[PDB]
Amino acid sequence: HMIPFNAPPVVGTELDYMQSAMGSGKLCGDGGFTRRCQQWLEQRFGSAKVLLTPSCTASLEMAALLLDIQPGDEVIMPSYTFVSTANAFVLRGAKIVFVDVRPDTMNIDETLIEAAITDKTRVIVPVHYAGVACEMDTIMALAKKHNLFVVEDAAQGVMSTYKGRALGTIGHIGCFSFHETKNYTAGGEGGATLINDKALIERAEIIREKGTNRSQKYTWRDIGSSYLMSDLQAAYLWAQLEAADRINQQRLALWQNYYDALAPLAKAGRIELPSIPDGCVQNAHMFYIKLRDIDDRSALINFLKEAEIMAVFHYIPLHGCPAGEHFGEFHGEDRYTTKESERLLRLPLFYNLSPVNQRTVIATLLNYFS
Amino acid sequence: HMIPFNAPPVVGTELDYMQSAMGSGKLCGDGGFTRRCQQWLEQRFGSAKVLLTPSCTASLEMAALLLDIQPGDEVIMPSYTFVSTANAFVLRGAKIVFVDVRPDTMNIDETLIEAAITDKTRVIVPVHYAGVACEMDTIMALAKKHNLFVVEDAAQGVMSTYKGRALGTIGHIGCFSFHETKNYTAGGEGGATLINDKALIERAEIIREKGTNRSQKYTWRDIGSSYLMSDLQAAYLWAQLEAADRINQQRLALWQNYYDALAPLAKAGRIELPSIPDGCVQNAHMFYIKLRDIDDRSALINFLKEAEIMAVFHYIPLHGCPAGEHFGEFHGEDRYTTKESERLLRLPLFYNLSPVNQRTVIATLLNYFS
Ligand SMILES: Cc1ncc(COP(=O)(O)O)c(/C=N/[C@@H]2[C@H](O)[C@@H](O)[C@@H](OP(=O)(O)OP(=O)(O)OC[C@H]3O[C@@H](n4cc(C)c(=O)[nH]c4=O)C[C@@H]3O)O[C@@H]2C)c1O
Ligand SMILES: Cc1ncc(COP(=O)(O)O)c(/C=N/[C@@H]2[C@H](O)[C@@H](O)[C@@H](OP(=O)(O)OP(=O)(O)OC[C@H]3O[C@@H](n4cc(C)c(=O)[nH]c4=O)C[C@@H]3O)O[C@@H]2C)c1O
Repeated sequence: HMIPFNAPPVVGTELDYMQSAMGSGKLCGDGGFTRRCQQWLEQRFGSAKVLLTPSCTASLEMAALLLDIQPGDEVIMPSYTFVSTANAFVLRGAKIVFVDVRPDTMNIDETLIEAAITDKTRVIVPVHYAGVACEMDTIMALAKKHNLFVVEDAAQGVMSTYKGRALGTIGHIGCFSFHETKNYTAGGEGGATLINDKALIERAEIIREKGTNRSQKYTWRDIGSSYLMSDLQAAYLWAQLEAADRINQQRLALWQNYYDALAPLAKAGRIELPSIPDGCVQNAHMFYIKLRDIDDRSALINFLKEAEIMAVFHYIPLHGCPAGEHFGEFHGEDRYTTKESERLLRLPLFYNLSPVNQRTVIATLLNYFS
Repeated sequence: HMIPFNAPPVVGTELDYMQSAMGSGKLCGDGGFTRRCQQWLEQRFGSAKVLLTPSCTASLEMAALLLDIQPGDEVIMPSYTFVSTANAFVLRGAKIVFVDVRPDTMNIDETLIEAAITDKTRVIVPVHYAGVACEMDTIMALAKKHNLFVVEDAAQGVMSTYKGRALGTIGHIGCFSFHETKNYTAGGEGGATLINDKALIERAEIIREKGTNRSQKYTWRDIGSSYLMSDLQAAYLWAQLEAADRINQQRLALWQNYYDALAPLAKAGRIELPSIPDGCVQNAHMFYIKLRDIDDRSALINFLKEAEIMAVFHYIPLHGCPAGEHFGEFHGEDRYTTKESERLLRLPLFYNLSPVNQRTVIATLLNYFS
């Protein structure tokens, strides 16, 4: 019926690898395919240790756990992000300090961060929105200056780079998602924790396995959780990593079709297209546009629904939310976060999106704008 | 080469159900197979709300979250259990209070619980060891008298009952595991939270969905996590639930082979076999035997290894573990927990264990004992 906003990536090989996993008699976490995926991720992206988890949320929770977040500790992050980015730390008793976005990338504004730092700050968590890297050199410098840890929420950033560097690998800890909505999926749910700070590796491994030294009599040695994805899901993921470049190249092609078709409307000021800072290489996770305001956006959404095409808005700013006024505080003026969140619209974009269907989406779009 | 202690259940239909899930274009949590599994569990076992999670550990954590565990709260549980039963509550700041097991079932001794209660106590979490029920009528009466929640750790108990009631459906909250070592697996990892106290359902659903509302704009409404298993895993589990009785019956037959073969050695006092209290219906999750002591057990373990047969001990008592001395306290005397844990040996038992290999195992056992 409808052209969907998203469909999980399907390469065609997942079933064979999964079959193989089932044949091996090991399906729980940390099996052969889990290990191969971690190896793949470690070597290709350049991280000392990668650990596959049930979700990026779990990886984020794990980072907070690793960094020993205490009640009262302050964690700086955008208000324009997914709930999990905040919950992971609130779960540890953190106070969330929100910082406004830069409107060009919808990323945390690296220039507004230092002003929000206090003697209580212990972590900053940049979010690489749409797989477009935050201004990390600046952010890493600030963090060295104020003795802060950096946890990358690189959920959307698998295959993206910043100045040649793989996203998720530039901070003490990085986090990936393999949710069905991402560029790569582990059978529908999944994440990875990237432990880039070598000093944290020992404990990371222990808390991943329920606080035991299972990777080694094993016994209760620390807090932890079951931060393992099934090896069945890892087999699925392994199939997709085998096609990492094929998927990425196709998504980028689709992304550029959108850009080429909508560029004239942008040069006329009717809309805005995404910005990709110099030195940042994206992975085409998302193609968003900015309408004039929420009414403009709502009208387009309805026009597209009439055309059996599903387009979608994204984050509701966390700080304005019930839990957000309670668990956090917005530092400075909300100049862009709420406004920009209300004009941002995401277009159908996924690996298996047919050329004919993308043309349909595009023709319908060019129709709305006149 | 070796006859293993365990192999994940393979029914033969899992591939087809998973193909269907992949064919549907929905693989993330809370898709069709997740809903069907929850329906099956709710109706067959009689629980108001069942929610599939990435692990029993996740379910235990969710339970701790639901019950609003605060730092200083005391939670009573056996020391003879898996680390997660404790970690889930320690994560919330609970102090763990350990109570000795009754040796016949290795379950928490229901008569030793009240002596451990203080004004700080808020939860007791009985563990149904080997899928054999704790003395639940007594424990629930006890908990009602003192206004305590009961969280069942029923990880090993899918298909077991207590006086006609499905294990996991009795306490305010129950927890299942669908890990590869269990009787039913969701592709290697998985769990379920059973919300039997209807009053907890509303919040349960919100916590489960990253602290948001799925009346489906949605927004940040509470703390929570990503307590979703992928629908791919749910498809696998659904296949296994379709063969729930066949699997259970096959395990029970294998179990009885062990009991029948080893009974004479037990009547001679050389070993002890498991006890199943009246009113308890087990699910043949495990067949353990008790040797005279740890040296006897090690000798038998090595003898079997020689025979290319893998037999295995189980929990190391949490109260004696590094983390356990720090996060918890053993109330009273350790009369049975440590002693009994050291003579207990678990025998190869899994759905796809061939009769010929079981005969080999039994024969090797009868050989060791003379
Ligand atoms: C930085 C960051 N950190 C962490 C994680 C977590 O990773 P893990 O899951 O692996 O643990 C993520 C991933 N989030 C993705 C999607 O980006 C997210 O949008 C949402 O996707 P959905 O399943 O809901 O479907 P959809 O088509 O993306 O939208 C469907 C409708 O929901 C409306 N909506 C949406 C949002 C977001 C919101 O706030 N408020 C809101 O009303 C818009 C639509 O009409 O959930 C996913 C996991 C992340 O980006
Ligand atoms: C009440 C309860 N609550 C919660 C949960 C968690 O649920 P989820 O996983 O679903 O999230 C569980 C599940 N536990 C099972 C198994 O019961 C458990 O044995 C263990 O199994 P393994 O994967 O490790 O393999 P194995 O063959 O069972 O043993 C392997 C060797 O390790 C040695 N060993 C073992 C233990 C236990 C220990 O402490 N110390 C130790 O040195 C014994 C062997 O030689 O872990 C599983 C998840 C549970 O029972």
